[PDB]
Amino acid sequence: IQMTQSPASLSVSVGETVTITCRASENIYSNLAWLHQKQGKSPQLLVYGATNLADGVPSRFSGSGSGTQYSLKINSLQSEDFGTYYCQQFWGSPYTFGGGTKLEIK
Amino acid sequence: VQLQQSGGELMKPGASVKLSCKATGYTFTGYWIEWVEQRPGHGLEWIGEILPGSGSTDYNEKFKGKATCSADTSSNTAYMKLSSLTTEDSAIYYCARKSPYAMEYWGQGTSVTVSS
Amino acid sequence: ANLPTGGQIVAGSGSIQTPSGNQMNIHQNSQNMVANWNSFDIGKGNTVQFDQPSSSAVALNRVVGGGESQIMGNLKANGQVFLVNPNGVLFGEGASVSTSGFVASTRDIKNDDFMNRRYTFSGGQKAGAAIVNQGELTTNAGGYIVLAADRVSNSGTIRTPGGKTVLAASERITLQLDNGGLMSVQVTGDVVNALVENRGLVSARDGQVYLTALGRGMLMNTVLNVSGVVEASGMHRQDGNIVLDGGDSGVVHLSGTLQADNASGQGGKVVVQGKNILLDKGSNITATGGQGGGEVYVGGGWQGKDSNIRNADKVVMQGGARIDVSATQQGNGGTAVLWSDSYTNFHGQIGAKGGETGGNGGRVETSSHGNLQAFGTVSASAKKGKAGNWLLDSADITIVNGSNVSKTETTQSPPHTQFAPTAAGSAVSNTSINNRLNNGTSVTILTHRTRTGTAQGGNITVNAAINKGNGSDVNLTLQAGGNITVNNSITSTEGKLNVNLSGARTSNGSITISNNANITTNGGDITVGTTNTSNRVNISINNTTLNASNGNIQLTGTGTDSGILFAGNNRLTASNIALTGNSTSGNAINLTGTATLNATNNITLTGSSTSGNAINLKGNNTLTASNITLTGESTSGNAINHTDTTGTTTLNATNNITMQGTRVQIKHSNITAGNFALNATVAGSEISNTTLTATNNINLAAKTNSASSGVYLKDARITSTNGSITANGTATANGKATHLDGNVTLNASNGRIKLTGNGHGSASGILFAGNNRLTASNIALTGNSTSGNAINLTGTATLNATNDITLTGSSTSGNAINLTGTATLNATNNITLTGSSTSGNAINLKGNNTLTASNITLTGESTSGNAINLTDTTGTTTLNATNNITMQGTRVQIKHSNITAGNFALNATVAGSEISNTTLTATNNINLAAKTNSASSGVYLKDARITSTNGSITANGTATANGKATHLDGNVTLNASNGRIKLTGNGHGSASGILFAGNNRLTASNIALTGNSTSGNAINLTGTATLNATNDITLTGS
Ligand SMILES: *C1O[C@H](CO)[C@@H](O)[C@H](O)[C@H]1O
Ligand SMILES: *C1O[C@H](CO)[C@@H](O)[C@H](O)[C@H]1O
Ligand SMILES: *[C@@H]1O[C@H](CO)[C@@H](O)[C@H](O)[C@H]1O
Ligand SMILES: *[C@@H]1O[C@H](CO)[C@@H](O)[C@H](O)[C@H]1O
Ligand SMILES: *[C@@H]1O[C@H](CO)[C@@H](O)[C@H](O)[C@H]1O
Ligand SMILES: *[C@@H]1O[C@H](CO)[C@@H](O)[C@H](O)[C@H]1O
Ligand SMILES: *[C@@H]1O[C@H](CO)[C@@H](O)[C@H](O)[C@H]1O
Ligand SMILES: *[C@@H]1O[C@H](CO)[C@@H](O)[C@H](O)[C@H]1O
Ligand SMILES: *[C@@H]1O[C@H](CO)[C@@H](O)[C@H](O)[C@H]1O
Ligand SMILES: *[C@@H]1O[C@H](CO)[C@@H](O)[C@H](O)[C@H]1O
Ligand SMILES: *[C@@H]1O[C@H](CO)[C@@H](O)[C@H](O)[C@H]1O
Ligand SMILES: *[C@@H]1O[C@H](CO)[C@@H](O)[C@H](O)[C@H]1O
Ligand SMILES: *[C@@H]1O[C@H](CO)[C@@H](O)[C@H](O)[C@H]1O
Ligand SMILES: *[C@@H]1O[C@H](CO)[C@@H](O)[C@H](O)[C@H]1O
Ligand SMILES: *[C@@H]1O[C@H](CO)[C@@H](O)[C@H](O)[C@H]1O
Ligand SMILES: *[C@@H]1O[C@H](CO)[C@@H](O)[C@H](O)[C@H]1O
Ligand SMILES: *[C@@H]1O[C@H](CO)[C@@H](O)[C@H](O)[C@H]1O
Ligand SMILES: *[C@@H]1O[C@H](CO)[C@@H](O)[C@H](O)[C@H]1O
Ligand SMILES: *[C@@H]1O[C@H](CO)[C@@H](O)[C@H](O)[C@H]1O
Ligand SMILES: *[C@@H]1O[C@H](CO)[C@@H](O)[C@H](O)[C@H]1O
Ligand SMILES: *[C@@H]1O[C@H](CO)[C@@H](O)[C@H](O)[C@H]1O
Ligand SMILES: *[C@@H]1O[C@H](CO)[C@@H](O)[C@H](O)[C@H]1O
Ligand SMILES: *[C@@H]1O[C@H](CO)[C@@H](O)[C@H](O)[C@H]1O
Ligand SMILES: *[C@@H]1O[C@H](CO)[C@@H](O)[C@H](O)[C@H]1O
Ligand SMILES: *[C@@H]1O[C@H](CO)[C@@H](O)[C@H](O)[C@H]1O
Ligand SMILES: *[C@@H]1O[C@H](CO)[C@@H](O)[C@H](O)[C@H]1O
Ligand SMILES: *[C@@H]1O[C@H](CO)[C@@H](O)[C@H](O)[C@H]1O
Ligand SMILES: *[C@@H]1O[C@H](CO)[C@@H](O)[C@H](O)[C@H]1O
Ligand SMILES: *[C@@H]1O[C@H](CO)[C@@H](O)[C@H](O)[C@H]1O
Ligand SMILES: *[C@@H]1O[C@H](CO)[C@@H](O)[C@H](O)[C@H]1O
Ligand SMILES: *[C@@H]1O[C@H](CO)[C@@H](O)[C@H](O)[C@H]1O
Ligand SMILES: *[C@@H]1O[C@H](CO)[C@@H](O)[C@H](O)[C@H]1O
Ligand SMILES: *[C@@H]1O[C@H](CO)[C@@H](O)[C@H](O)[C@H]1O
Ligand SMILES: *[C@@H]1O[C@H](CO)[C@@H](O)[C@H](O)[C@H]1O
Ligand SMILES: *[C@@H]1O[C@H](CO)[C@@H](O)[C@H](O)[C@H]1O
Ligand SMILES: *[C@@H]1O[C@H](CO)[C@@H](O)[C@H](O)[C@H]1O
Ligand SMILES: *[C@@H]1O[C@H](CO)[C@@H](O)[C@H](O)[C@H]1O
Ligand SMILES: *[C@@H]1O[C@H](CO)[C@@H](O)[C@H](O)[C@H]1O
Ligand SMILES: *[C@@H]1O[C@H](CO)[C@@H](O)[C@H](O)[C@H]1O
Repeated sequence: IQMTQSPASLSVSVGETVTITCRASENIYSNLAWLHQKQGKSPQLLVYGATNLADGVPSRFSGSGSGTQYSLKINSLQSEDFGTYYCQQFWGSPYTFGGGTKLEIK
Repeated sequence: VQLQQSGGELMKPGASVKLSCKATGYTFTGYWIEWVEQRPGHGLEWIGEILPGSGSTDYNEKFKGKATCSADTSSNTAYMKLSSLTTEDSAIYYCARKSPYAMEYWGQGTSVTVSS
Repeated sequence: ANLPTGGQIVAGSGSIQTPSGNQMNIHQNSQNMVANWNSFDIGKGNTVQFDQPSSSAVALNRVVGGGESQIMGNLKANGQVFLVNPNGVLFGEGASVSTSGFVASTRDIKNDDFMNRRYTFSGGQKAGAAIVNQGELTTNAGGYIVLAADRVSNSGTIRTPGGKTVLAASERITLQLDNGGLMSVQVTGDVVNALVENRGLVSARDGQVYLTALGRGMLMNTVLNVSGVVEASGMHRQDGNIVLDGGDSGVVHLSGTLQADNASGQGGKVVVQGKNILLDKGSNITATGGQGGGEVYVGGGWQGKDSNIRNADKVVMQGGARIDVSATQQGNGGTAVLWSDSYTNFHGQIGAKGGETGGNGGRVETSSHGNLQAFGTVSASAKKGKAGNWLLDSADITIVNGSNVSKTETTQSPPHTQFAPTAAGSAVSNTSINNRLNNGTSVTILTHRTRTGTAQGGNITVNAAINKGNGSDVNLTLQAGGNITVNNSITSTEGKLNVNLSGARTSNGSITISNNANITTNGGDITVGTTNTSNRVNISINNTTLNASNGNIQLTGTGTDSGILFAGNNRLTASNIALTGNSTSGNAINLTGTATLNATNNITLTGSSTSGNAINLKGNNTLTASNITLTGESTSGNAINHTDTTGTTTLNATNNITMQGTRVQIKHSNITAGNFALNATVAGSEISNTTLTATNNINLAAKTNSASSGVYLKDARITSTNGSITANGTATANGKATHLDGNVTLNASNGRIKLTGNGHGSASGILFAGNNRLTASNIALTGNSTSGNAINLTGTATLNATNDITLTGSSTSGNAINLTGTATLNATNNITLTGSSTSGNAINLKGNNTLTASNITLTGESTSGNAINLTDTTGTTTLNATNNITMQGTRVQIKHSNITAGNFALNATVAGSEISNTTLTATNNINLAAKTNSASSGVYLKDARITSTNGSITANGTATANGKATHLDGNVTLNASNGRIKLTGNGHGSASGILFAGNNRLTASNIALTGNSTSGNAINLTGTATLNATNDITLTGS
């Protein structure tokens, strides 16, 4: 199962709500997790099971999607939310990852 | 819950390594410790999985043979061996505790650099 | 190497061989074989291989010596293997067991039961023996793994795909097998220090996992401890995919991840039961699935009513713990229940979301028969379907502000202190409720009274504000077992919030919305009653605003002293406002403070009070609506009323106001209506000190069955701008059917005024007292009586009609039309007075009565009395007609009057007529006809002044008995200078014809006296008479 995500890099404003999308090459039954890797840190889990957020993650992050088309909506993006986000599937053996998307300050 | 990792290593071509990822604050034998390779230009790729209790493993097909995963349940630490490392195998290797949903609590990663 | 030693076959058939130091082979011939061993050890690298005739064949290995069974190598079989060691069993790291089924047990089994396929394991263990699985135990699909011991511990991996895994600590375990698989397991009997612990991975996809620990003691010790992963994915088995059973003692502690998800179908069922169930911070019981969620029960079934789940005494779910039964793609959310009998501590997250592409939200219950602490997060929203429901259920619920309640979970909390409650009362965080309303989840809160002698009663008290600033339409229902005291507002700044503050079906409490606790729904409905259940829950609202926006408001309740009581300054805004209630002694609806009820469409007030009033409005009540309806009943009191010495009742209905009840006593009111109507059915109605103006018709109906008057108007101003004012009073006792008093003005200039009064017995019909000013296009008074009068105007009245005035009635013993006071009846066109009597007079004008009209018609009948009577020695009657005046009846007596007319004529048919002490001047003719059938005179003139300015004077008397046909006396002047005076007198028997007595001056152009007699004198001149004519004078008769 191949995973593709986009945009590869987004130029966003502070306070803006943005969307990151991810598409699977095969139907993944919601077993799509999202990771957040702050620059200089290891990736952390934000949303698990397509829509369920991990504890410690602010309510501004909201996952969505089904079938093969998933996205992550970030409301009122703050300074601490910049960095690289990844999507990964656990519906396939290679727990493949997307290529990552970076958020940079506009 | 904490997953500290050994530090980085500098290796000569053809050498093998065995890394480290201490597991604490949770039942070590009840979660899978998954090893993921991070490289510039590639992002993240799954490497493999070990269930420390029973020792059952699962590997990425591209990493079969080269990598072996194991664990010491008494010491609550996770080991990974990488054979015949080359220049193109330099990467940050992360260990993470994976429950049925999401590889949570990632460790900091070990930087493995291979050069003459 | 180390292989089992001392093997001896004791039942069944099979051989034991060791072809290599590292390999042992056990070859089975029989269907069931049992062998004893001195020790059953397997060293590292060694294999013990069974060779059985079928996958359903069973080999039993009973250890009869040595110590614990050290299994470290591989054990393989193509059939089932039962290993029994009273010293416990240890499976080390790297070990593997692969059979068609495998049972490990420290409990012995008899050879007779095993050989006869009766798989009962009980007793015979060494105290403290344990089975510890650190390796990988797997079976072929459809197989089973059962570990039976005082202590069971799983540190490795257990896999029984398509079959069953049972980890249990009990005195006896019975396995019911059928055709190679496991059908059922009966686990029974408490043991000392029972413990079942799962640290590794247990997976039974498309099968079942049972974890049972039955302890004898363990007051607060852990008996079931799951810290690893339990997997049982697949179809929704109705018996449970994952079943945890903590028995009747100790605490169940889950820190791992229970799962029963179905990626393509419906999620499974996870049942966690025990005495004390603790869900730790990292737990995540998940029973989700593709086409819809499953079910998760912790401590009990829905509301604890499911007989197949043991109810917990205490359930604690710590912050961080997550239970998810949400749908993941398309389908409805599932069911999640946290139930306890004594204490529930809920701080975690429970999801039951609908699928993103379709399906309704699920349902989550978080409740305790005792102390429920509900502070955590629940989410049962849907992206496309209906909102789900978060259900709370506890003895007495109090809503508090925030989460700062000194909660115990992870800080200053030694293990197991969370089961010792200190937070008395079922405190509920207002933040959690507000977050549920904003996220599309409905909230239902129930309570329930407990046994006599305790304090908790179901009293839901709101001590924190609830708001709904965002999200889709949701409902909020608070149905108390006790009281619904609301001490804070419930508001919504977005979406529709449906508020239902009902009582319990059998509740016997009260609903109070005290201290400024205004309820606003932003378009949702406000319901504070029931509907049809006769639930005696009263409502008391003090200083509260109920603002439904474009929704409806419906309040109901029944009590003893009051039904729905309003005090303070209340406001109600809605599309529809319906207030319904009942009482027995007091007022069913009792508005005592200031209240503004502003409906866009309808306002309905309904109630009933056996001994009190139905609707009682005494304070400053202002009601604005398109339609206002006031209906109620009372046996001893009032139905409706607006009485209050300081308050004013203001009603404003743009289309119609209708009021109904046994007695309606309107007062100090200001009522504006389109079509206003009253209908009083038992004790009449009263309008006092009010102003009533309607655009269209006003219909005031009332019936009185007692002393009170039917339609009683006192100091009232009733006007119809474009319609008519109609009143219809009925009296069945001795009250007045219609009664007017004080300063009453009736104005129907664009319509009609019709007053009807139907009395009975001595009761009169329509009485006009005081000062009554009536103005209309058409004025009509109709009435009936038996012993009383039909129409009786005794005070001062003015009637101004732009066309006609009609007075009609019938009175058996009284007068039909009776005018004894002072009145000015002014009509532009005609005035007609018609009525009937038997013993009394038809028309009796006694006071100062002036009738001015174009035409005046007086008619009636009286069997024994007068038909037309205009007589009084004190008052004067004045008539002023432009055109013809006709007075017809049995007897007409006119005295002390001044009549101006165009034409004038009398027609007496029974007893003649008399004119005395009056002045009668006509422009045209004064034709006076009268027939008498008694001794009375026909046409009798006494001191009459009769003048015709441009016309003639004609009289025609007939005497059929012995009375005088025509008779003049007193000072009579007849002036007909422009016409003729013709007198006719036809008598019979001894009667005379035309008798001239006194002094009669007849002035005319021509005078003629014609008459006939038999034995009497046809013409008899006895007094002074002068006949002055300019042409001829004719006297003839016989
Ligand atoms: C109206 O009726 C009352 C008694 O019914 C009588 O007293 C008044 O004279 C009459 O006008
Ligand atoms: C008597 O009636 C006439 C008209 O009918 C009116 O002009 C006089 O004022 C009133 O007395
Ligand atoms: C099992 O229960 C014990 C209580 O002693 C707890 O410490 C472990 O974390 C859990 O696995
Ligand atoms: C269930 O799994 C999620 C994701 O790994 C974790 O964050 C929760 O704490 C656990 O209960
Ligand atoms: C409900 O919505 C609120 C927004 O106020 C969010 O804070 C909570 O996390 C969610 O449950
Ligand atoms: C609810 O409040 C009543 C008094 O109204 C009290 O008697 C009960 O004990 C309580 O539950
Ligand atoms: C609810 O909580 C409040 C605190 O605001 C307390 O004053 C009331 O007594 C209780 O009912
Ligand atoms: C109840 O909770 C709300 C949060 O919505 C807070 O605003 C009120 O102050 C408290 O009473
Ligand atoms: C929510 O409220 C609506 C009416 O507003 C009712 O139809 C639904 O049954 C209840 O859930
Ligand atoms: C409701 O209030 C009544 C008193 O009106 C009390 O007796 C009950 O205990 C409570 O539920
Ligand atoms: C309702 O609760 C309030 C606290 O807000 C308390 O002060 C009142 O006494 C009770 O009626
Ligand atoms: C309150 O809501 C219930 C349903 O829970 C309905 O039956 C009653 O009619 C309403 O008052
Ligand atoms: C509701 O009714 C109860 C008795 O039924 C009375 O005590 C309360 O005063 C009234 O609000
Ligand atoms: C609700 O409305 C009341 C007036 O009834 C006001 O006093 C409170 O401040 C508001 O919450
Ligand atoms: C009640 O709420 C409505 C919302 O339409 C607002 O128009 C009124 O002003 C407020 O009283
Ligand atoms: C309305 O408010 C007043 C004080 O303003 C209080 O006396 C009444 O009890 C309450 O209904
Ligand atoms: C009042 O009730 C009527 C039913 O007759 C409904 O149509 C209106 O919408 C509500 O305001
Ligand atoms: C109606 O309610 C009031 C409260 O002001 C009480 O005084 C009356 O007794 C009851 O009929
Ligand atoms: C107002 O009330 C009437 C009955 O008079 C009903 O027909 C309409 O539906 C409601 O709006
Ligand atoms: C309860 O309420 C209804 C509606 O007014 C009334 O008809 C019944 O008599 C009373 O019991
Ligand atoms: C209605 O208004 C009057 C005077 O404005 C006041 O006396 C009453 O107390 C109030 O209900
Ligand atoms: C209530 O009012 C509406 C419009 O104002 C009318 O259509 C209904 O007939 C009346 O009941
Ligand atoms: C009745 O209500 C209306 C509101 O439209 C007001 O204009 C009139 O003054 C009142 O009689
Ligand atoms: C209220 O009553 C009147 C009576 O005329 C009717 O016309 C309206 O249609 C009804 O709403
Ligand atoms: C009186 O009743 C009529 C119907 O006849 C209605 O149209 C007007 O609105 C109300 O004043
Ligand atoms: C009074 O009310 C009744 C129904 O009880 C109706 O029949 C009559 O027409 C109205 O006057
Ligand atoms: C109307 O008002 C008067 C005082 O003007 C009072 O005496 C009556 O009782 C009431 O009907
Ligand atoms: C007659 O006068 C009284 C007292 O001024 C007034 O209240 C009534 O409205 C009016 O009919
Ligand atoms: C008024 O009421 C009477 C009964 O008193 C009935 O006969 C008439 O038909 C109605 O107009
Ligand atoms: C009553 O008056 C009207 C004019 O308003 C006339 O049309 C009817 O003939 C009369 O009965
Ligand atoms: C009085 O009685 C008469 C019969 O003479 C009837 O026609 C009227 O309707 C009632 O008021
Ligand atoms: C008719 O009027 C007389 C006075 O003439 C009064 O006494 C009777 O009571 C009433 O019926
Ligand atoms: C009043 O009655 C008379 C008698 O016929 C008629 O001529 C007038 O037209 C009517 O107004
Ligand atoms: C009564 O008076 C009316 C007034 O128009 C006249 O039309 C009739 O001829 C007379 O009988
Ligand atoms: C007419 O009315 C008078 C009252 O003044 C009465 O005395 C006569 O008996 C009756 O005919
Ligand atoms: C009164 O009656 C006469 C005929 O006697 C007629 O000519 C007039 O028109 C009417 O007022
Ligand atoms: C009285 O009657 C005459 C006919 O005799 C008629 O011409 C006049 O108009 C009416 O006043
Ligand atoms: C007098 O009244 C009679 C009826 O009895 C009528 O026939 C004559 O025409 C009228 O003069
Ligand atoms: C008596 O005389 C009148 C004329 O005055 C005539 O109309 C009646 O017909 C006759 O009986």
